[PDB]
Amino acid sequence: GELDMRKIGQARNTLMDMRLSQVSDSVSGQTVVDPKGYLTDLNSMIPGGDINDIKKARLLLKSVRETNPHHPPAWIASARLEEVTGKLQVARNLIMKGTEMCPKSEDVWLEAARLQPGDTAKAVVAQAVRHLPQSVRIYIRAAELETDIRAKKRVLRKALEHVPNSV
Amino acid sequence: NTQELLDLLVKCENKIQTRIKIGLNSKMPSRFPPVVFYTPKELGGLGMLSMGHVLI
Amino acid sequence: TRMGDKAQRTKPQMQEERRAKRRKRDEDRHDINKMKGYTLLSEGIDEM
Amino acid sequence: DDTNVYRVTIHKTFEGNLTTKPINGAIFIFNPRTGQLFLKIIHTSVWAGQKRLGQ
Amino acid sequence: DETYGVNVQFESDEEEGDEDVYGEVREECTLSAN
Amino acid sequence: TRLYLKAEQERQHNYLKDGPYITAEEAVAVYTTTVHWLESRRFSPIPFPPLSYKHDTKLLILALERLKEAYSVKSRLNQSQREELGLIEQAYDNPHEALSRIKRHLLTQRA
Amino acid sequence: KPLPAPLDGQRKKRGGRRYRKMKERLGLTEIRKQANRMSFGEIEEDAYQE
Amino acid sequence: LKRQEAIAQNRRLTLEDLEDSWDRGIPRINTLFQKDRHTLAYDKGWRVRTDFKQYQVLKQNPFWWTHQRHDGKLWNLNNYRTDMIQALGGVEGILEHTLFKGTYFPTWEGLFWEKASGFEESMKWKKLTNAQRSGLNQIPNRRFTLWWSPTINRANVYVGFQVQLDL
Repeated sequence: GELDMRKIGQARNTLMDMRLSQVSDSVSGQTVVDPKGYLTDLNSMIPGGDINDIKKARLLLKSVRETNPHHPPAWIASARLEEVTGKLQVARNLIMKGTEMCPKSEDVWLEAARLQPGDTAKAVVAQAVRHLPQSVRIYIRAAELETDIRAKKRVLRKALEHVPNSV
Repeated sequence: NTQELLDLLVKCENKIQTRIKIGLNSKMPSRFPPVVFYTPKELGGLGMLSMGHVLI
Repeated sequence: TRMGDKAQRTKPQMQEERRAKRRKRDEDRHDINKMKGYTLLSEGIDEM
Repeated sequence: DDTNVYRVTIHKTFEGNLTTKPINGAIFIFNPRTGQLFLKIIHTSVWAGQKRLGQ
Repeated sequence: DETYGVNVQFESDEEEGDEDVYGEVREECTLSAN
Repeated sequence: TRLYLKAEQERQHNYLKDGPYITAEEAVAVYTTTVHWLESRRFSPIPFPPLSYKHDTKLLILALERLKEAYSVKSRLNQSQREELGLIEQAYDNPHEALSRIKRHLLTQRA
Repeated sequence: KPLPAPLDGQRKKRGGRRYRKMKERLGLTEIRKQANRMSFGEIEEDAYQE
Repeated sequence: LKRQEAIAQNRRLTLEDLEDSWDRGIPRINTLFQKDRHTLAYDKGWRVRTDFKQYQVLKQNPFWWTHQRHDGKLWNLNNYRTDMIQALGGVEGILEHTLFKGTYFPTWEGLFWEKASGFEESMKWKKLTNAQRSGLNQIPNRRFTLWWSPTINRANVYVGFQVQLDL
């Protein structure tokens, strides 16, 4: 009767696709990522709040750090603003810059110990003890980040030799 | 090496200069100075970079 | 006509300010680099 | 000389965060040529929640 | 110290010329057929 | 441009009518050759972007920059151009949300 | 598809918190400096940076 | 070799080192020291994306070979500008054909030219018609003609058509 031009094209395309899939069924390691799993696990890391408010808070922390580099409350606020949003490496770098710009600060040293890993927190506690000795908070942070019995005993002995008047 | 390319560049520069002159002077300017064309932008000229043999 | 005539190799500008900033960064981190490898528990010349 | 116009709590709270409470700022206008002093105070509300940068 | 009250300085500072600020270098299965 | 568009429409209609020009046997042979070449090269397939790709942020920023460079500072921009610039700014504002939206569009938006 | 008549504004008498808001938000004031000067004596950018 | 030598002493390669080579270098103008070198190097496929960009934008880019921010500045024509300024008769000789003398500006280094700023904004912050836009765009042509008017108004430049301005 009537001419169905698209019919022959569709049939040929289907035959070609079937033949290719038969050939493609012989593949070795073709990977496949299930959209169901990816979409379901997409919200497994979803939420910092407003991006503009976090940017204004970071700009205010940068302005407070530029107006007062030797302020360990400003350094602690900049480290908290960089740790609550973004990455922790920038927070550790800001805490190290605040500890280098504001020496003999126990709060900046505690923020540098909390923002950095323990292999860096031990060196941060050593630098805090070298810059401001007889600190009970720095000694507690050094003894808590030892993860050993003999290391914590040596840290407690060093704290008792430095400050024996600590209950 | 492409002498044809050099001739084409010279012709293109001449055409651009003629268009600029027409835009400036209604008639045909008898040998308008290259200072009008080749002077840098900072000095107020057109700042033309040309590979022709325009002897000052 | 040469092939490098009027050809000038640009130079890095503001090199003195970059050298002064590098010298300030090296002088500001002298005490941190002097006690970088010295720990508080595994060092014998730490307290001294 | 209104450098100190900017004002905020920047106070480390006990835990969780730090008090991000802006303070009511002000500007300084004094005339030593006449021994005058006029202070225009800038409320923290004007400087908070305006959706703008420092410029 | 307490230091209640800290002024801020928000300006358009920090100008980087697409280069390291200091001279020191800033540089730092398989498809097959079964 | 109108003539070229009409000719391209006619060519697409004829391709649909005449079906795939490439024969099934030739296509199968080409696919077999490509599979053999890939197996010899042992090319590990490029998987879908993981949820925690190490350089996802860098790649997204590079793509946003390369797309923004087209929009040079002109006298004005069209409404579609303005919307594109706004979307680029929003992507530069929330990289994580933009990457999530891109992944959702890639896995779902097949039309 | 009509064409707007060739007419313009009559006169300017208002300004400040009535027409200044539009001229500050939509037609916001640009830098207006360091972008219009040429420094006819020196040359800041390269010869062909454009 | 210089990077290896610096690594031998465990130090960064300063910009002072091989500075002149900046213009030179394997990538056109060596720009390894340029900002975001690590960021750009992670994103490959620059050449194909630049060549394929011809079908994505309706503007013909003559720099289809390589990108300035990816390969580096392949040329330095500042010497050409200086040579063109000098070979025209120097700054004084160039300005001699211009109307700088009539401006009574005794500072050939302090004067600043308003680039597209003679008017308020040449009515650009408005909704004028196309004819007004064309007139505004042709206004700089009048200024350019006026600047080089003495070199162009000479009776030895055009044909003899002496006409005196009224009054």
